[PDB]
Amino acid sequence: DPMVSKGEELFTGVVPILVELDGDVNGHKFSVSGEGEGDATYGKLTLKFICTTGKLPVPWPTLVTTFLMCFARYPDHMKQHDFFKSAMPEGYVQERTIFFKDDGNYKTRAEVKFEGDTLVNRIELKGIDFKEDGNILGHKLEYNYNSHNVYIMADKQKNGIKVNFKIRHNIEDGSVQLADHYQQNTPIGDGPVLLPDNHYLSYQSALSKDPNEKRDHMVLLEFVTAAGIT
Repeated sequence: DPMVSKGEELFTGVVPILVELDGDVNGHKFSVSGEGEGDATYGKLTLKFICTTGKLPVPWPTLVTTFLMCFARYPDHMKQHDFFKSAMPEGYVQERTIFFKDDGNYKTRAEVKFEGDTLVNRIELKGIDFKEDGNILGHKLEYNYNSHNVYIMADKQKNGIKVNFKIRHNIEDGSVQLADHYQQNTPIGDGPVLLPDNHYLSYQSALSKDPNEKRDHMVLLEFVTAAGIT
């Protein structure tokens, strides 16, 4: 299928990635840069993020979902359902509202596209209605991350997809902070795209620190695999 080819020929080996985020949460301004690489053959992402404006005013875990679904591993039998690659290289817009239970919300707009050989994710994030001293602005979330299925459905009237899912962030006292994700993606270009059957992406995420890094930062290792169409 020459449409599948086109995505194949783009994601076949290791692809360098760049991520840029401008954020404002309750007027706490910050910028983040990230660099790394993805290998969609294995559903594998390796990234390192740096707060270039000093201290990050929110917990690193709360930004993981914001900081590359085109790197998912789609099994051979599911290749007709891979919206994200099909949009490349012109790319897609990924927009979310993230509702933190009993706290504020993030609203994010990203453009994910190639710039030459490099796969770029440029994001603007606005946070509003956060509690000063809540779990987010009060830095009460553990530096870890749970595995999670993400359910994708076609958004046929918009030539894109809708994605809906819950993330539970471990709080230091042993409880959990719900972050309810609402997501829409739409191609940037005017060309055709693969609109998928309902399926899900399986995520695992591991957060660590670079021992030689003095700046505020996050090392993220992610594996992502499409499933749910046998």
